[PDB]
Amino acid sequence: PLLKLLPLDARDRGTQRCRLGPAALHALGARLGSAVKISLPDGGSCLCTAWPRRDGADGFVQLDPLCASPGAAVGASRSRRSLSLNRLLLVPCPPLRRVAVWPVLRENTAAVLEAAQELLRNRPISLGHVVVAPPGAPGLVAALHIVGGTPSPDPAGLVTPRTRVSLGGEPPEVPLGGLSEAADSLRELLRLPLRYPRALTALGLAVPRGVLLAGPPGVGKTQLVRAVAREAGAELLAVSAPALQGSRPGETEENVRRVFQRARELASRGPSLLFLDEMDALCPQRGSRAPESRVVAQVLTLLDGASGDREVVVVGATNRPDALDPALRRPGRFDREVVIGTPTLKQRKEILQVITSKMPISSHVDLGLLAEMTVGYVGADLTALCREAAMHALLHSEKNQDNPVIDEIDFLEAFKNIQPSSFRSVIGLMDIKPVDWEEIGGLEDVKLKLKQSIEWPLKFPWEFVRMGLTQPKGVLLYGPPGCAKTTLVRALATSCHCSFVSVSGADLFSPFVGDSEKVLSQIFRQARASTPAILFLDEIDSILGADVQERVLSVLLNELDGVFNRSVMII
Amino acid sequence: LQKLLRRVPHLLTEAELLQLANSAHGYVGADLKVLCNEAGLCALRRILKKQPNLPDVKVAGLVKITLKDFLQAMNDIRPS
Amino acid sequence: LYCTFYGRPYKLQVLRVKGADGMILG
Amino acid sequence: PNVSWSDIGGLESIKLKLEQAVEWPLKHPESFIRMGIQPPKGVLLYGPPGCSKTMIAKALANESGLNFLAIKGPELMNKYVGESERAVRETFRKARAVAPSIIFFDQLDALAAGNVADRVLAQLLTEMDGIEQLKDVTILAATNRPDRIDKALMRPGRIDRIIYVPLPD
Amino acid sequence: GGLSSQLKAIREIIELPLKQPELFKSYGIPAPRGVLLYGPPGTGKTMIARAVANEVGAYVSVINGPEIISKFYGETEAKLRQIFAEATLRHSIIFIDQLDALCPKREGAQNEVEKRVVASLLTLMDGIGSEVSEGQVLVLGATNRPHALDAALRRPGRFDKEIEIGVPNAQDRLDI
Ligand SMILES: Nc1ncnc2c1ncn2[C@@H]1O[C@H](COP(=O)(O)OP(=O)(O)OP(=O)(O)O)[C@@H](O)[C@H]1O
Ligand SMILES: Nc1ncnc2c1ncn2[C@@H]1O[C@H](COP(=O)(O)OP(=O)(O)OP(=O)(O)O)[C@@H](O)[C@H]1O
Ligand SMILES: Nc1ncnc2c1ncn2[C@@H]1O[C@H](COP(=O)(O)OP(=O)(O)OP(=O)(O)O)[C@@H](O)[C@H]1O
Repeated sequence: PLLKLLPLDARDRGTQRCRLGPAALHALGARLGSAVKISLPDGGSCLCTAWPRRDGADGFVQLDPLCASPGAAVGASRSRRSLSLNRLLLVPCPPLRRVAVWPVLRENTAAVLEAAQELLRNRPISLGHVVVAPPGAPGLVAALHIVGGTPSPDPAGLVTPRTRVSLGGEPPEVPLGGLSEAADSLRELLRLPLRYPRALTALGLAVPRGVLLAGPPGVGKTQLVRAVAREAGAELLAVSAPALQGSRPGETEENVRRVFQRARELASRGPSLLFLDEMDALCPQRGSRAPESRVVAQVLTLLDGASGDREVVVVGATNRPDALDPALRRPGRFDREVVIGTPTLKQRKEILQVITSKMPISSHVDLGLLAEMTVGYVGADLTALCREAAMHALLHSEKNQDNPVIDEIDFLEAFKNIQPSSFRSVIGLMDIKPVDWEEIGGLEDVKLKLKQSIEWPLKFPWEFVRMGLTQPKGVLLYGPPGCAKTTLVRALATSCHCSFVSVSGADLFSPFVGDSEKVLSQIFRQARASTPAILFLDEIDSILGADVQERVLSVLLNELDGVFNRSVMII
Repeated sequence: LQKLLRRVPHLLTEAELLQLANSAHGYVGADLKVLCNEAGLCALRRILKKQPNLPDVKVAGLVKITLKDFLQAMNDIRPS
Repeated sequence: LYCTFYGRPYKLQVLRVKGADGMILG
Repeated sequence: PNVSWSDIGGLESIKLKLEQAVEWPLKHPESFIRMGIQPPKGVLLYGPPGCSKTMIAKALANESGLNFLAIKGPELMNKYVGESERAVRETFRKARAVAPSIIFFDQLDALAAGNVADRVLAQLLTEMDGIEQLKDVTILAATNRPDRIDKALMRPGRIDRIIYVPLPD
Repeated sequence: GGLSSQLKAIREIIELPLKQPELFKSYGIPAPRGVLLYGPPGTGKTMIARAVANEVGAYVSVINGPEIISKFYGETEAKLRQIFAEATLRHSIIFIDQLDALCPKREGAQNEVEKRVVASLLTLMDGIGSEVSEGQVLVLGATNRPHALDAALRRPGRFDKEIEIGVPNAQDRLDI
């Protein structure tokens, strides 16, 4: 005989009551309140008490799962499954003398023990079962796991007001490559404020607590912090807030201090991280609203406050790194920066090999040609290129549907109608192509003078200073157009094996560059960050404006002066 | 360093603080403090590699302050 | 059906009831 | 468009010179690596004035399957402040969208009012550099005077080959 | 008249789902949601929306553009939502026409019905993915100038497929 399943009423919610008809109670031979074990259709089982329906009609079953197998709360009845009667059993309940529970508490020992006695008072329970607290219950225990008992609750049993309750305990995604170089630069900072049970209170200070991530829009900045997240616990209150303000002056400064209040509340025995995103915050035509960045300043001040109290790490991600507040950048709230650049030719192949691994693409597909043809893209557009080449190989297809053959015909078809991302052709580009010294014909004496003033002072620094020779603090090369000045600088960077920050004048003509005093300060800071380095300013007459003229000269003249191997050469 | 801090135990605390003063020839005040940052939290490191895992309230009770962190802190901190 | 929403009387006419066993009316 | 080579006169030497840049990098790229040479990309035509140069560009697009998109010369400098820059980039997106296409740009000497000529030279240079690697899109330009052509547009990845179109013999 | 390549793509895109979502998860991709149609004004985008709803057969929910502009306060967040899953019910194709009304991108002006209706669509379309019960929601956006649709409305999961309906040629005007 088959019985239907119906959703429970508002009076059976959290009462552990099973509503049966009279013929099923005659067939089971049960009294009122006797224990019925229900073997569920989608695995697992539950334990309930038998109570009759008011209507007297037979053919229907309702059930409320409170004592359940873990992950077996499948008693929702949208599809209206039917249960057979062979799945309900009448189970004898001896009384118990000792239980063993493991509690799951909400976000001392005596209050937890008192809340366990109060939940489990006069109930039938079995072994390996979760007892779930009803909604609106007083106290702090959210769940209990049943571990053991001395009259052995394997065919279950009844807790009594005079039983004993004891506490034991035994509870038995895209990897994204290409950011490997910067993923561990993050850990050499943030691992030391994750192994802190007030040990750095005892011996030390506090490495910074205020990091900043920058990069082009599409290199996967938000997914990197979720990867460093899971990597070391943490609940990442990822407060984005692109428009959290309003018409009132600073009405969300009360709101962000409650955001910052639960940074402390969720700081006991566990890591936490405040993840401010899109600190972009557009540029209003008129003066930005006071509350907009004042609270920032509050966030600033608040942040600088986090130093006199319990110290919570803040990782911020912005898109365009310049035109921030200059009172951030000073030692404190925000002084350690990790820069994620546009991808090179090398790991763009390993960007592609991560995405190619999940899809069934056949072995007759190039990678180096797919890396080389895709110059100008970011990591978001390479996923959509591999999304679109899956679609035109499902779009057009055959009738067999057993061999997923994706070939080079529809990768080149999907290359055609995907537009490339902007905000790449700017700032400064390292890595270009290797040029040897033998490609430049003639000019033997100019090669000797360039070697004696920039490569010998950056490669052999002890023998330069012991012989008593000065380092020239910035050279200038001038001549007619067409006599290999840019080739001689690029041959010098290959033999030096150093970083190469190059700014040209044709980079500066783009309208996406914001006013270029702070692009010129961004170039000097990325240089002093990367160590032994060559800063190349090609076409300085276009940079200096052959007003904004006098302001540019000034940011340049002040940086040219204020500056075991160091120093930045300016060519 | 007499008024170094007078706290933060072990340290050197011998008569061979004269040679680091001789050594002393760069800048002060705000660089030397961060020498305490480059000797306080930089004296661990080597403790956490010789043992795999421990509660860090016992690592702070067994902290050792060495001579060898001072020479590398000269290379990391350049006063003026 | 009759309900008084803050003094205003409402007249409701029931056209169709669909219940928990899936059987609808006319 | 419908102009054949026989309507102009069958200019056989200018037929082979234009086919060496728009069809020979695709069909026979082995002969370029056999001789040790980079493949040319952009082609400038110079000569005496008239409508002779715009009919050769229409006749080249007729014999191969090739689509034609035309940008004028001194029209675009005289126009307004803003989205003539957007009209340049919407021409370049429509060339890559459909199929191997020829972008015809008109008189080049008029570009070479300090801020007027330079925001359009910036948008032209940052998008012609996007089709340096793509072999199916070719830029084709016609000018009257080879003297007042800017040397920024004469680098060996952007415009290489110079062909003289004479008065007929 | 004309558009024989581009309407055949719309029908093949609007038929594989609702019928066969097993083929999409056979290879490597989720079943997509956002079909964005655009063109110059006067081309046939609103007629090709009404053409799809006359053939395939579902509940079709049409939300207009210039009549959810003004209101009095934030009544969009009750109206949109109800509109969505309500259709969710008929397991359904959701039409949004004149997308540059509901959402601009005009930062200078900071309007009250502008800056958080963008959070009313990105956080609704990221939750309309019905993977608890494996439902199918298709959003067809039609706009006259998708030049000013935020940069955040082109991300995957959201509006992804963009089909261009351009000005007709001489062979197309013959068939018109
Ligand atoms: N190694 C990778 N590098 C870059 N992008 C990747 C990589 N692997 C996957 N992606 C793609 O990037 C997406 C992540 O986008 P994400 O939201 O993190 O961008 P974002 O850079 O934070 O954006 P925004 O600048 O708007 O804040 C993934 O869903 C995937 O499509
Ligand atoms: N001596 C030389 N040997 C070989 N190639 C040379 C020589 N001089 C110039 N070239 C070639 O000239 C071309 C242009 O050189 P490059 O752009 O480096 O310098 P430039 O014209 O002086 O630069 P700019 O105009 O920006 O000042 C390159 O293709 C280079 O190979
Ligand atoms: N391809 C076509 N064949 C026949 N009639 C057409 C065609 N395209 C448009 N029409 C005519 O245009 C009418 C609908 O206008 P249409 O769909 O072009 O709107 P629209 O002006 O493009 O809209 P929007 O203002 O949203 O940009 C049809 O009723 C019909 O009269």
